Amino acid sequence: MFENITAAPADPILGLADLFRADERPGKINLGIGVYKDETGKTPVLTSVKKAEQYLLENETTKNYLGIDGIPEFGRCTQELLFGKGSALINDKRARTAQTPGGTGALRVAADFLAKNTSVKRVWVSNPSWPNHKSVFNSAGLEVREYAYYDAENHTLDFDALINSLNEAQAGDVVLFHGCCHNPTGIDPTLEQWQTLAQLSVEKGWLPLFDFAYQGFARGLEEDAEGLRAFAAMHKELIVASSYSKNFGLYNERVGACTLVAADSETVDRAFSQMKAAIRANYSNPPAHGASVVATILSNDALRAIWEQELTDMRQRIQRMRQLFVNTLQEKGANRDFSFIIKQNGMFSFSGLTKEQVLRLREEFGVYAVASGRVNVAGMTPDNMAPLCEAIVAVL
Amino acid sequence: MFENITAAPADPILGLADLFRADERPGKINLGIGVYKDETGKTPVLTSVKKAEQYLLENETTKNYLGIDGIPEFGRCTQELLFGKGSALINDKRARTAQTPGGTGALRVAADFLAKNTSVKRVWVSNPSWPNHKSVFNSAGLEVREYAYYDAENHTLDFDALINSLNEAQAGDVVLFHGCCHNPTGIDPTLEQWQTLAQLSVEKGWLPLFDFAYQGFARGLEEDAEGLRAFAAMHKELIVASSYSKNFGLYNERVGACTLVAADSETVDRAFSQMKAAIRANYSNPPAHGASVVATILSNDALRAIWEQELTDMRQRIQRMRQLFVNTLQEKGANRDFSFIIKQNGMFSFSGLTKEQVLRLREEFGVYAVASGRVNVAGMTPDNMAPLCEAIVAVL
Ligand SMILES: CCC[C@H](NCc1c(COP(=O)(O)O)cnc(C)c1O)C(=O)O
Ligand SMILES: CCC[C@H](NCc1c(COP(=O)(O)O)cnc(C)c1O)C(=O)O
Repeated sequence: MFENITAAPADPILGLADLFRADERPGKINLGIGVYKDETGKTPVLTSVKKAEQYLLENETTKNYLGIDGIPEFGRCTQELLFGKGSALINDKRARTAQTPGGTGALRVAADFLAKNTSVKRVWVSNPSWPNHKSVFNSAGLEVREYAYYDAENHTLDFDALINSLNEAQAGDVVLFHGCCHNPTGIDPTLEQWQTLAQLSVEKGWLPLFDFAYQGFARGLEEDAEGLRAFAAMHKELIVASSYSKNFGLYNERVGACTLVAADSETVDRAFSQMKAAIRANYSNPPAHGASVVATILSNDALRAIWEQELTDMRQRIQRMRQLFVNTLQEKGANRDFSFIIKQNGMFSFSGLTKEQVLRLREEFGVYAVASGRVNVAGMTPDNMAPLCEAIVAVL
Repeated sequence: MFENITAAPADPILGLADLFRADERPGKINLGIGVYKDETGKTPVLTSVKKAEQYLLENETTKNYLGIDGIPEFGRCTQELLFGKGSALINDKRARTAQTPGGTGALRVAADFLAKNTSVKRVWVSNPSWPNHKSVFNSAGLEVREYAYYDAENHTLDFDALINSLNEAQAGDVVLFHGCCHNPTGIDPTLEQWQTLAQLSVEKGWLPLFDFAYQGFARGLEEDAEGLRAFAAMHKELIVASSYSKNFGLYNERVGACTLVAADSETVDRAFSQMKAAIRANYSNPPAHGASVVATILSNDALRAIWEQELTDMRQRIQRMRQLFVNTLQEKGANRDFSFIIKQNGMFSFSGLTKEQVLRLREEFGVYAVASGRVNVAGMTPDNMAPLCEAIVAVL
């Protein structure tokens, strides 16, 4: 049965980790995958997380199954993070949340749901976007169309092209939006642009699907949800796949959520019952650990206070790093002007390097970035900033 | 988009938990879902598990991503559990293991793999079987055909009918076998019958797919793998989905594995690369916690020793319970002879009760069993044995 199976091509993002660890050389630098690193070049487990885990070790009495949708407190907490405490979506019981194996699992359950209970056939994903978006949607049978986004020349959000591209989307089509920290550009729409997109979306009859994997890394928890909230004020239906991998440093525990919003409770309940059907045919129920950590931290005033501070520390370090990056690039003799880097949000930055430059950076200098020229700014430390910038300049 | 979505029907197994918790009444008894209970009617977290978790709390330095296939030691350990330490499958590097979100996630990744890289169109599942088998396979596009298994009259394994049913399976079709503790009958093939099935399978060109969710609950770790090992000695290719939910009491942590076996390393590697492609399009990488617990316990002599004892304790309690069940049934005045219960293996027993009897048991007596008449023997305690048997007798 397997004699003709052809070897699959490696993921541009994940296949990178393989090559890196296989690569010898002490000075090799890894600016690939979106994982946060502190001043020392480590990706530690948050203190708030260590505290919640101890609480669980001593207070957990059973590992009995969690129920299709997961931990309730967990769901209640993400809806408030996404929509705000007062929010009418919460008060009118228009939203349901299912705990999932990461933001990726949230996208998949959403895709499986849409493909089998809805008349959706195509999903619109930005150009450029996280490579794994198309793979997830394609796996459920949906087709992926692309819309313009980034203006490579000015390094801006080409809104006209965005609008003009989306004008080809039909009523009933899904349009995937990045909540904040657009991967891999780092460029996000303003509140004005977000409201405009909201209006357009309501007139054209598109189903908004927000991917929120970096809430907290641009401006703040509440600020980063401004766009989504603008959409939720106008739409009767929307789906949101959120992740707690980055803002909680819970990468390998797979903590995410798939929130479904409908015109009313009665409707959302019927729709959600089908979503739970898609989950049962996939993994049954979700992994408790990482999600219990998130809920215990969010449900406790002291623990949440410590967490929120840890998060702003991460955000601010990233911001110090991209600033240092630009200066050191100019200082080291880079000919091109990379000031636009300071204008981007999140863990990355679209360096604007060519595929060949990225290849030489790796082969010749052990510096690892994604073929698209995306580099993890959060992987830069004051100690690797110099050799890194020298490698880059010797390739421009 | 969601105004026409029809409410999905509840899972016969999981929808049962809902009704039970919603049901008031103190004396309500739950013999539905396959979760182990101790003498006190609790489903505690194993001591070996509590110890491994502490070890992790103090020794874990990061939550950085785990890699598509998960923890390596984990994979090495399950292959030895499944195939034995000396095993040629291990020595010749013919097998690859991917860590998955439970045994259910293992079945799904296997189905997604088969549907997209193989020419399989139909999967053969026993009659009766775990309800969720068809749902998983159907979700990937495969079709499910059923083969005869249980002889309701004699309460035996109708081997002739099994053979005769499978004679309609074509070369290239998948045949799903339960490693041990057949859900829900509890009847398993002998070693002779397992070897016969192995021969037949090789001549007809079927792809064996073993579901192993109860290794350790019939006779023992090694004994329960006798059938699979008989198949692995003869087949060049097979897939096995195993679970650590029951034997490790890790239900809500979602710990399972999908092991792929091919004619040689080179082949298995190419096939596995596609399996990793299916995983990436689903949840990316698996949840670390439950799997790190399994690996830490299996990698440590003392911890494993304690675990193995805990497992035999569970197995033996279940065996004391089904014996008490039969006696108390006869003692309480049951007309039918339920001695066949003592002949079954695992956590369940096919009571042989009718759909109506099961319904009256619940509605009238608060006793919860599956509509098929399957009852969780591991949910019986010396304290609920009396009222339980009285309810049953008043319904025969
Ligand atoms: C594995 C890739 C990690 C990272 N992208 C992770 C990621 C996810 C889902 O991640 P998770 O399932 O871990 O919650 C969703 N959405 C975006 C836009 C992402 O960038 C990157 O390299 O950009
Ligand atoms: C949720 C149902 C639990 C139990 N069946 C769980 C179960 C599984 C997968 O379980 P897990 O994903 O938790 O590893 C696989 N295979 C069989 C034959 C099972 O009975 C029952 O009620 O029979």
